[PDB]
Parts: sequence; structure tokens; C-alpha cells
Amino acid sequence: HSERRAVYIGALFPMSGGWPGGQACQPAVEMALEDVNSRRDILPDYELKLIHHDSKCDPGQATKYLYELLYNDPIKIILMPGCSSVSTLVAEAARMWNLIVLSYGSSSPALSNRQRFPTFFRTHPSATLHNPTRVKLFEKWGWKKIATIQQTTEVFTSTLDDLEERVKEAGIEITFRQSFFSDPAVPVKNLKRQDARIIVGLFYETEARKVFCEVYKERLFGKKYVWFLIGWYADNWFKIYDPSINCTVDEMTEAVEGHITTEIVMLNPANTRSISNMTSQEFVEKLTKRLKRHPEETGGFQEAPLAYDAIWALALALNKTSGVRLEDFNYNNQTITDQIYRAMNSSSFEGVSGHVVFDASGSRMAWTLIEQLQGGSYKKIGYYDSTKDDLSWSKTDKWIGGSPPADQTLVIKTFRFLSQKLFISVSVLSSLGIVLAVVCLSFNIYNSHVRYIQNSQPNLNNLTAVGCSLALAAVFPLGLDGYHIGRNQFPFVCQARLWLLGLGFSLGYGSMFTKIWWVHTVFTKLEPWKLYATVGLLVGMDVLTLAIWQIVDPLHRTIETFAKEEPKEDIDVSILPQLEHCSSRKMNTWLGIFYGYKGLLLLLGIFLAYETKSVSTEKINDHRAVGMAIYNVAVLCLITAPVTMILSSQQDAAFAFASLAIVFSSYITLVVLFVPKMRRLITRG
Amino acid sequence: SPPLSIMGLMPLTKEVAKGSIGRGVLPAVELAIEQIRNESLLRPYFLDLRLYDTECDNAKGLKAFYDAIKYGPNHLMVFGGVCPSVTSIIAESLQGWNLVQLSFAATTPVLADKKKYPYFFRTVPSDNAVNPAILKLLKHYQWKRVGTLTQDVQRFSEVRNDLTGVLYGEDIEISDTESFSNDPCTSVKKLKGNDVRIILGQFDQNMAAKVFCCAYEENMYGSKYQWIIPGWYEPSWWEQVCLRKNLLAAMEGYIGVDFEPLSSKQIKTISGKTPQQYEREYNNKRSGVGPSKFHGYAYDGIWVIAKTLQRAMETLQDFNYTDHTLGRIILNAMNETNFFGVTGQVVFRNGERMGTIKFTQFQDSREVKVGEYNAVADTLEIINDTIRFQGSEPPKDKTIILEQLRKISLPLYSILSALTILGMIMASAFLFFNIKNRNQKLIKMSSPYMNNLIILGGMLSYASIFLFGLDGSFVSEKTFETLCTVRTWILTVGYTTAFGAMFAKTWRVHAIFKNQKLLVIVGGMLLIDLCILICWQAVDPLRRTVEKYSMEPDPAGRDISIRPLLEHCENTHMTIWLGIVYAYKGLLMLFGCFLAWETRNVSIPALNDSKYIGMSVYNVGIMCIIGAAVSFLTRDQPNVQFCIVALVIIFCSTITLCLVFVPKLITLRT
Ligand SMILES: C[C@H](NC[C@H](O)CP(=O)(O)CC1CCCCC1)c1ccc(Cl)c(Cl)c1
Ligand SMILES: *[C@@H]1O[C@H](CO)[C@@H](O)[C@H](O)[C@H]1NC(C)=O
Ligand SMILES: *[C@@H]1O[C@H](CO)[C@@H](O)[C@H](O)[C@H]1NC(C)=O
Ligand SMILES: *[C@@H]1O[C@H](CO)[C@@H](O)[C@H](O)[C@H]1NC(C)=O
Ligand SMILES: *[C@@H]1O[C@H](CO)[C@@H](O)[C@H](O)[C@H]1NC(C)=O
Ligand SMILES: *[C@@H]1O[C@H](CO)[C@@H](O)[C@H](O)[C@H]1NC(C)=O
Ligand SMILES: *[C@@H]1O[C@H](CO)[C@@H](O)[C@H](O)[C@H]1NC(C)=O
Ligand SMILES: *[C@@H]1O[C@H](CO)[C@@H](O)[C@H](O)[C@H]1NC(C)=O
Ligand SMILES: *[C@@H]1O[C@H](CO)[C@@H](O)[C@H](O)[C@H]1NC(C)=O
Repeated sequence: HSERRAVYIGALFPMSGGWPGGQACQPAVEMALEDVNSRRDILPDYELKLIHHDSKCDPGQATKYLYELLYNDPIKIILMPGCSSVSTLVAEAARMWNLIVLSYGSSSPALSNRQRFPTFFRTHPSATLHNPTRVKLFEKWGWKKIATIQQTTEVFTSTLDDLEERVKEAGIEITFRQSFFSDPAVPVKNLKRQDARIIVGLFYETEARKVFCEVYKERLFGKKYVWFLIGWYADNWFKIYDPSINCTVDEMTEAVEGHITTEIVMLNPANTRSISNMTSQEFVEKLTKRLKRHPEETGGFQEAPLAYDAIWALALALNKTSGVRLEDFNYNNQTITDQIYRAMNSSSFEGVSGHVVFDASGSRMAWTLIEQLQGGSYKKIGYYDSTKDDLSWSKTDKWIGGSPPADQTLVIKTFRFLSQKLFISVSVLSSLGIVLAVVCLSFNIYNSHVRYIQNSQPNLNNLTAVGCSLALAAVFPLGLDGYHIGRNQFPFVCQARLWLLGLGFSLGYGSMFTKIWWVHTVFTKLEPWKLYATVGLLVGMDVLTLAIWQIVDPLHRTIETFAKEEPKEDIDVSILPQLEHCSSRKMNTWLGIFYGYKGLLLLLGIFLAYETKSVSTEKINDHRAVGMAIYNVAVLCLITAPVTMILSSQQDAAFAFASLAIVFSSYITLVVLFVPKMRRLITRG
Repeated sequence: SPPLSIMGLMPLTKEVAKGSIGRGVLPAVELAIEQIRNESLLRPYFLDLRLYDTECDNAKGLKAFYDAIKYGPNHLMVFGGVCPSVTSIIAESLQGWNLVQLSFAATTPVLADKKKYPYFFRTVPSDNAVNPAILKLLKHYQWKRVGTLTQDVQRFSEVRNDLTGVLYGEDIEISDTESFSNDPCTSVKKLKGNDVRIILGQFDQNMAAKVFCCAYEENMYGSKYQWIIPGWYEPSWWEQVCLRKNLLAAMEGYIGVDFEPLSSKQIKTISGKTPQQYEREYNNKRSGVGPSKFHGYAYDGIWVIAKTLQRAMETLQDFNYTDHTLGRIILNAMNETNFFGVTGQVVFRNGERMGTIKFTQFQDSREVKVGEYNAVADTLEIINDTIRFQGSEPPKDKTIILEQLRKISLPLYSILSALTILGMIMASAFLFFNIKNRNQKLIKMSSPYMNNLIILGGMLSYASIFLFGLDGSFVSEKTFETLCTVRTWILTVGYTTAFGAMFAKTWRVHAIFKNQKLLVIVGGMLLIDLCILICWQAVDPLRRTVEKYSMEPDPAGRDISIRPLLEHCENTHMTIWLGIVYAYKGLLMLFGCFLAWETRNVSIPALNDSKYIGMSVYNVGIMCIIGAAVSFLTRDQPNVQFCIVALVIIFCSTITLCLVFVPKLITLRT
């Protein structure tokens, strides 16, 4: 009432420049001081007053005005700078004058350094408050690798270097980082090249209206890409005329549909009373009565609640400190400043801007409104509070495919199998063939003493039929694959089929070649043991060859992949086929020598069978038909041995050729070698 | 005497590191002040420098500037500021009090922006004033491929960006850029990887020892690499604790670039003295304090102040920081200063000093001056005697490679050609012997046309070797490309006749044992081979191809490598043609060998040469398969493979003709 000893606040309100906040944060401060002076509850003995200067957001002028504030008549108790560069200057200087600095409009991360600015506070949150929100979405939608294109302003660099540490605590990875000055052609082209899905674009509006024209040109938008921008652009920043870009307004709307934006909630979205008995709607209505222009064309309108709440936080701190006297403050005592600092630190109240609490670094904690551009108009899809970690979703995120896209395209490794129909058909033919083989072997062994089938070497044809049966039995495991066997039992199946087919062919063609060979060598100038020992030595050398193969270079499973094909069950899925073989390190070199050895024996057999065509001998009387058996076996083997290699891929045709050659060789061999030798014994004796 | 007051903001304390600058330049300021006082340049007035202590802290510096504005006399200018943050804070605000600042130790490029700092001047060259000097040193030694190894701090980033900006428009290109942060030895995969010889470094002292240690660990030092780094490191900076014995070895001959403290000339300066007299009297005043490399710039700064105040007086006092026109007058009076001081010609271009840049080079214990650049005249000069290179000539920007076609040894070719011509005249002598004794009954016991075809095939196999042997450096290019076809025509025709005749004889002997047209078979064999060869020429003619080896070996060492390349005659898919013809020949050869073994002990009076033709088939078989295997296996060195193929062909044909014709001469003549 009477004492009313005034307490002075020095303030710098930018009425022009990069951010004309003082055009609306200064009226909001004035009004606020009234509510602190008209209420007898807070600071009744004292009265808060305001000396202010126009800073224009130029530190060069703020330096002169800081001289005017600190070196003129009334002693200030606190400083209230606006934008961020002035705030950096003033907050570094005021350490020497023992002053508190309480900014209302600075968003730089750099100001959260408690070593440079040991007495700085602000009701405007740091720009890094967006980062806890973004991560919360990346964990909600499961994305785990991210691209970050930015403009090279220091605020954006500090924001992204905080985002890196914020994600690497959660396991997410930033795979790509690009920085540009004014023209983003190269960064966005490298993003299209590297195939980045989730993008975080940190740049101003004029840079954005160029980035997104180059995104429409490069087609980096659409159904599989999502853009995370900043929320404080104008709500029609993509529809205004701009000659620096080349994409009509009908485009540049299509490149932006569906991008998420985070902003700070400056005003309270409820309709409750603050610590000044006033709601957000009527605070806005009351401030609009002061401004001499419309709030659409006045600057700093979206920040006036922060100036109001800074005035109120200061008032409540002064009301909590004061039996400390504020009328005897001078720039050399550091105790009264410590009192005001400890009362300002532990600040918690409800203002027009919401709940007002400061960090350990003096930055205010606030809410983040998350919204999404849907059809050319932003729609609020949620809120998030980082302090108690509460995300309030509204269930309005209209995605293009129903579900949000993924961080990268998945590849499904599909195995290929031969069609089971053809396998089972050839297997049943081979089973009837092997039962015919054992029938013919039993027939030959029954009549051992007829002396007409003793003039034909009987044991040699028995060994031929046994080898034929072993080849027909080895057709079976040749068709088996990963459809039935599995990984652990694979090498046993391949090794078994190798040994069975090798021994079958060796024994059959050895028993047929020793007969042709000895008929020729007796014709040109007879004994059972020599005849048996020759085929025994032949199959023994082949057995030793296959054993050295096994021992020096075992056969093992090997997968070979194909070119990627679009499988189309989903619009965005990609699958790569795989074929499973049994192979050694150098199977082709090792198999080639064996195939050549057998081919040379087969051609030698053909020549010997044609040379000894009409010769007649009584100790072996069936060479005339053994020759035509050899001709067919050799023709089939020397033509389906290379085809099994040229068609190593297309496993169905490889199996078809190989197994049809085996079964037809077996059938014609046993027929032309045993049908006459039984027909002459059921029609002539 | 009415004073003219000047504000001198410097760190003068004992604990601040840069205080040594503010304590080493004060002798020079005292010299300049006392000499302006004795000379009476400013006759009615007198110059008074008030010294204030900005401890290189933004807060203390701004408080000192404020306490000078309030509790101090009427200042007309500001003099000094050695730390960049405080100097920036004050330089941006000068325009509010109309004060003009002249610095002498603030070298940061930032202050060159004359939109933020239109009232700032400095007598010391900027940090990015060394870039034109580097450009002149490069255009002076023809270096055009340069690799930059910067560091990711602000100052080095500005120097690097101005380097990028100044090499524009010139024929010097930057191949690669490295921007290491704290451990510089990851540039190995990039600097060496692109193989750059002229490295431009911009990094601070503590990283220079790590760079010159990683360069020794990688061997980026020696007669072939050049390092161009900043030269403002303290003397003996390489004492940071590869060993010192190897760190010095990797540092030998790096070129440091810095500003020149004192001009080397001997013209009488505006002070009436020469730079050497000033240096001597300064070191006489500099009794106990440390010598600071900035003293000449502070001397020239005080002289610029005095001349500017004089020139502003003669164009006209109560100054109170509110007078705009007087500050504008002093600004115009300082924009046209032009005189000679102890650091060279003092003249400003957009507030920046146009000074001289010193080039120095590390020589075996310490850095010695090897040249100087002059920016106002833009001329580089180099002291030829002082500069030295570890190589006999200055390093080159880019290593290049020379072809050096892989040749075959000419004397070995000559020796093998002499042996083959000896064998060819021997074969022609055997043919003449056979045609002479044609009607002798013993020669009639062997089909003579078959032996004459054998001898014709042997002489053609002896005549193909002259074409097959050629390296390709003895003949022209396109003539060579149309000669690899004749070599194979003659080789396959000679082989087909020389083998078909003895094959005909062995098959006929075998067929007549078990129980004219004998030459038709070789006619059909030559017909099928001619068809194969004409199809070969028709669908994919033998082309000319060339292959390259490691490019590594340098025997002479001209700093340029050699690219050993080898010639060949191939086509698109010649592997299938080689396989086809080799199989067609090898299966038939084996078949003939089998017929020769089955028909070994036979005796036929009509064809008496049955056994020795079989031995010839055996030797032809063995030698031909061995020759083909070695020819396909040892394509690496053409000398050894040519030698082996020549020896095997000559041996095969000579043994064949010996076994065929020699006994039918020894048993016939005697
Ligand atoms: C939400 C924020 N509030 C004020 C801001 O913290 C002031 P600041 O921290 O000083 C950064 C400014 C300065 C340069 C141009 C715009 C940004 C903001 C950010 C960008 C823009 Cl364009 C506006 Cl209008 C407001
Ligand atoms: C102001 O301080 C007084 C004294 O402690 C206290 O009673 C009053 O509640 C405070 N006012 C507010 C709004 O906190
Ligand atoms: C912009 O687009 C128009 C289309 O008519 C074209 O003529 C013009 O060259 C383009 N300019 C640029 C800079 O892309
Ligand atoms: C706040 O304003 C409402 C509106 O009339 C009033 O009812 C209420 O009493 C006020 N609360 C105060 C003054 O504490
Ligand atoms: C600062 O104010 C306090 C108030 O209690 C008082 O000690 C004195 O006026 C100042 N302190 C010092 C140490 O001078
Ligand atoms: C600031 O407030 C926090 C929260 O209560 C507290 O932990 C911290 O100690 C306070 N600072 C000081 C200097 O006491
Ligand atoms: C101008 O100078 C006079 C005398 O030096 C001084 O009294 C006056 O205050 C100055 N002007 C301003 C604006 O301070
Ligand atoms: C500064 O001086 C230069 C010549 O040294 C002159 O060309 C320039 O116009 C001057 N700047 C002015 C007058 O603003
Ligand atoms: C090399 O430098 C010396 C001394 O500066 C000079 O005399 C000589 O002419 C220079 N060489 C050439 C080729 O100019």
C-alpha cells in the first residue's frame, strides 16, 4: 500500500528480426505484472516493475542494451531475454553480475549447458524435447533403422546429436546422415540410392518447400516412406506460391501426405483454471484485446503463454524467498541470488501454459502434440508427456496400407523341391524293376545245371543283374531332398546314393565288359578264375577310387541361390529361391575324371562288341546279345552323363533324365539278356 | 597536452595461457608510443593507451569493456583482443558506441564477415590467408592431385572450406577429403587407398604426431610423398610422448605454412628504422619476458592508429560515443592506410591485412625458411638452396603405369628356329630318299603314298612352328591377327595327314590280320577338319585379345609403374572349340593306340612296317597329350611355354620320321 518498494526486471523484447516475439510477448508480460500487483496475496510489500528494450534479435544491439540495463539508475533483480542468440550472450555475461536470467523464448539445446550458464532458466523448452517423442513412436511402430537428413544450422546439429544418444540407449540405429546448406538435391538423391525408409527431416520452412519438391521429383514419397518433420511451420506451407521450386501446387501436396509432426504444446488443451484464475480461452481473448493487429499477423503470439508463466514463476520465487530483503540487492553479493536460485529451481505450479517444472539444467518440461497431414489438413493423432512417460493416442493415424510401413524389406529364403508326383512315379517304376531283377536272378540261379545256361557264364549274368538292382535301388535316395530328409541326415543319404550307384554301374558294366573282352581276347588268341578275377580287380579299383574320394574330400550339403523374384502374395515382399545339393569342394573336377574313365571303358566296350560280333564260342554263347546290351547302355550313359551336369539347375529335369536313363537301361539290359535265355527253356525244353 | 585515449583490451594476467601474448607485445607498444611522443607526430595532442585486462573469458572480457566505457576516459578506438570469442563479442557491438577496433592477434576467419563486423580491422593475416600461398606453391611445382586431411573443429573447417573455394577455377583438383575426429590413423583406407602424393593437412599440434606416426606405420613417407601442414606449432613440438627415431624419419621434409613475423627487407620503414634495428631494440627491451611472435604486428598497429588519428584530424575534441560522423570519418581514414612497417607493407582490403606468408621445411632437426609469399603482389619466391627433397626431383602428383609388352627371348626363338629348319631339311632329305628308291622291292613292301603323306605332315608340323613362335612384337598388329589362323590351319593339316597315314596303315594291318582305298580315309579326315576350320573362321574368327598382370613390379624405379600385358589370339567362347578339337583328336589317337597294341606281333609281307608304326603311334600319343597339357597349363610365361611346345613338337616329329624311315634305309643300303 504505502511502502510499495518497487523491484525491477530488465527485459529484452525482439520487436523485429528473425523472430519478432516481442510483438505479443511484451503485452502478455505487462498484463501478467498487473495480476501480480493487483493480487495482495503475492508480494504485497513489493511491486514488480519492468524496464525493457528492443533487441531485434541482434546480439550487437543487445550488448549495448545490456550495458544500459546493468549501468543505469535502478538495480535489476533478474534479466528476461527473448530469442536464443541474445539469451546465449546475456546468460554467459550475467555470471559476473550475480544475476538470474529467465528467458521466455529460447529453444537452443546449447543453453542447457550448466557449466557455461550456471544461473539460466527458461519456460520455453529445449528443441531436443521432440526427441523423446520421436523415439516413443519408433518403439510403438517397431522401426529400428532410421535416416536423418538435416540443414546445417547449429540448432539442428545439436538436436540430432542428442537424438543419436537418445536412440542408441534404446537399440535403434541411425543408418544415414546428410547435411545441406540451401539445395538438398545431393542429400535426397543419396537417400533414394541408399533405400532409407524412415526419415527425420530437420529444416526450416523455406528449405522444406524445396526438399519436398525434390522428393516429389525423385519419387521418395508414397506408400513405403514416412517423413518426420517439425510442427511449427504454417499450416499451409506446402500450398503457397514460391518461384524457387518447380512443382505445381497440385503436386507438393502429394509428396507430403501422411507425414508425422511433433510440436510443443504452448497453451493448455483443457479448460481449467490456472494459478491466476483464468482459462486458456479467455487468456487468448484478453490478449487479443491488447494487440493492435490481428493475432494471425502478429509475431510471437504462440509464445505469449510462456512469457506470462515466466512472470508468474518469477513472482512465486520472489514470494517464496522473502526474511531475505530484495531492496538491498547489489551485484556483488551472491547469497540473495542463491536464495532466488534455490526457490526458482524447486518450482511447480499450474499456469496458462500447463504444468511448469524445470530440469536440473533449467529447461522446462512440457507436452508434445503429435499430428499427421491427412488430405491437406493436419489432424491431431496424439499427445505425449516425457516426464511420467504417458502417451495418449487418439486412434486417428490413417495409413495408406492400414498398417504403417516397415524399416526395411524382408527376404524369405524359399527352398525349391522337385515335384513329388514325378518322383513317386519313377520310384514305383524302379520298384517293379528291381522285383523283376530279383525274379530273373532267381530264375538263373535255379537252373544252374541245365548246361545250356552253363555254356553262358552264369555268375557273370548274376552279377550283372545284382548291379542292375543296386542301380535301381539307388534311384530312390537320388530323389530325396530337404522335403523329407532334413539337414542332419542329408550327407548320409547323398553318400549312400553315391556308393550304391557307383557299385551298381561298376558291377553291371564290369560283368558285361569282362565277357566281351575275354571273347575278343580268346578269338584273337576260357578259364573261370581269370574271368572272375578280372572283374574283381576292376570293381576293386573303382571301390578304391570312391573310397579315396570320400576320404580326401567328403561330400557335404551346399546351397545355391537364384535371382530374386517378386512373389506377389504381398505388394512389398521379396523372396530368394534356394537349391540344395550334395557336393565336395571341387566335385566337378573329381566327377569329370570318373565320368571320363567310365566313358572310355564304355567306348572300348562298344568297339570290342562290334569287332567280336560274328565270332562264335561255346564257353560263352550269348555275346551276340550282350553286345546289343552294351550298345544301349553306353548310348544312354554317354548322353545322360553330360545332361545331368548341364542341367544342374532345374532339378526336376535333371532327376527326370538321370532316373529315366537308369530305369530304361535296367529294363532293356535285363530284357535283352534274360528273355531269350528263358524263352528257349519254356518252348524247347 | 589534450590526450587521445585508446582502449587496449588484452589478457595481461599471469595464469592465463595467452597472457604471454599480452606481456610480449607491450615492449613493442611502449617503443611505438615513446617514439610517437618524441617525434611529435600528433603535435598538439598525445596518444594515451589505457590497458584493460580481458582474461580471455567472455564474461570477464565484457565486464572489462563495460567498466572501460563507464569508468574510463573518452576512448576513440579499441586496440587488441587476442581470443576469438571475446573479440567477436566486442567486434559485433562496436557499431553501437561508434568505436573502431584494430586487432593484431585475432586470426580467426569468422571476423572477416563485414556484415557483422563492419568496424573491425586487423594487422595480422587471417587463418585462411595461407590458401593462396598453397595455391602458388602448387602451381609452382605442377602438383595437381592433392588430398586434404582436415579435422572436425570449427577453425580447421573454415580453412578447409576456403581451400575448397579458392581452388575453384584453377586446374588443381582435390581427389579426396578426410575429416578425422580424435584418432587420425583410419585415413589409411582412404588416403593411401586413393594413392595421393601431395597431402594438405589442417590439424592441431597433438594430432600431428599421431598423423606422422600412422604415416610411418603405413609408409606414407619418403621420397614420394609431400606433407603441407600448418607451421604455427611451437618449436620442438614433436616431443610428444613408433619411436622418436621413426617419428623424425616420417617427418623429414614436411612443409609448414604460417605468417611471417618480420619482413626480411631492409627498406627504411615509416618509423625511420629497418626491421633488423627494430628487432634488436625490441630484444633489448624484452629483457626477461617471453618473445611473442606478434610484436611486429602490434608495432604496426600502433602506427596505423597514429596515422589514422592524424588523417582524421586534418579532415576536421568532445567524443562521447554518440557522434556518428566522427566514427564514420575514422572508418574512412583507416580504410586507405598504406605504408611500410616492420612486418611489410601495411594495407587493408575489406578490413583484412594483405601480408606475407612464410614457407618453412623440416630439415633433419628443425624447421628452416624456404620461401615467402607476397599477397599484395601475389608472388611466391622460393630460396632454391634452402629447399631440399629426399628424391633427386620434386615429387609428382600422380604415379602412372607403362605397358611394357611381355616379350619372348629372341635368341631362344632363333635357336629353336635353327633346330626346326635342320629338322625340315632332314625330312625333305628322307622324302627325296623315298622317292629315289621308289621301284626297289623293299620300299614296295610298304605303301609309299602313306609314307610320303607322313613326311609331308612332318614338314608342315615343322613349318607351323615359325608362325606359332612369334611374340607379336616382331610383326604388325592386324597382320598378326590374320596370322593366328594360318598357324592353326597348317598345324591341324600337318597333324591330320601325318597321323591319318599311320592310322590308316595300322587299321588296315589289323583288319587284314583277323581275316587305292587306303588313302581315301585320310582324304575324308582332311575333309572333316577343313569343314570344321571353315566353320571356325566363319562364325567366330580368331580375334586378338590382351591380358594384364599385377601391375606391381618396378625394376628401374622411375616412380612410374609398369603394366605387364600379354598378347593372345582368342574368340568369344574358344573354350568349346578347343575342347571339341582336342576331344576329336584324343579319342581317335587313343583308338589308334589300341589298334596298334592289339596288332603288335603281326607280320604282313604287303605292309612290313607294322611294329615300328605302332611305336610311332605310341610316341606321338604321349608327346601330343603332354604338349597340349603343358600348353594349356603354363600360359603365364610365353618363353617357357613356347620352348616346351617347340621341343615337344620337334621331338615328336623327329622320332616319328626316325622310326618310320631310318631302318628302311639302314637295312637297305647295307
Ligand atoms: C517454437 C519456436 N519458438 C521461438 C524460438 O525458440 C526462438 P529461438 O530459440 O531464438 C530460434 C529462432 C531464431 C531464428 C529463426 C527462427 C527460430 C519457434 C521455432 C521456429 C520458428 Cl520459425 C518459430 Cl516462428 C518459433
Ligand atoms: C506467498 O507467500 C506467502 C508467505 O509464505 C504464502 O502464505 C502464500 O501462499 C504465497 N502465495 C502463493 C500464491 O503461493
Ligand atoms: C521449370 O519447369 C518449366 C516447365 O515448363 C521448365 O520450362 C523450366 O525449364 C523449369 N526450370 C527449372 C529451373 O527447373
Ligand atoms: C475465478 O473466476 C470464477 C468466475 O466467476 C469465479 O467463480 C471464482 O470464484 C474465481 N476464483 C477465485 C477468484 O479464486
Ligand atoms: C547481500 O545481501 C545480504 C542480505 O542478507 C547481506 O549479507 C549484504 O547486504 C550482502 N552480502 C554481502 C556478503 O555483502
Ligand atoms: C534443484 O532441484 C532438484 C530437484 O529438487 C534438486 O535435486 C537439486 O539439488 C536442486 N539444486 C540444488 C543446487 O540444490
Ligand atoms: C556527449 O558528451 C557530453 C560531454 O562530453 C556529455 O555530457 C553527454 O552525456 C554526451 N552524450 C550522451 C548521450 O551521453
Ligand atoms: C577503401 O579503400 C579502397 C582503396 O584502398 C577503395 O577502393 C574503397 O572504395 C574504399 N572504401 C570505401 C571508400 O568505402
Ligand atoms: C633459385 O633460387 C636462387 C636464389 O633465390 C636464384 O638465384 C635462382 O635463379 C633460382 N633458380 C631459378 C631457375 O630461377
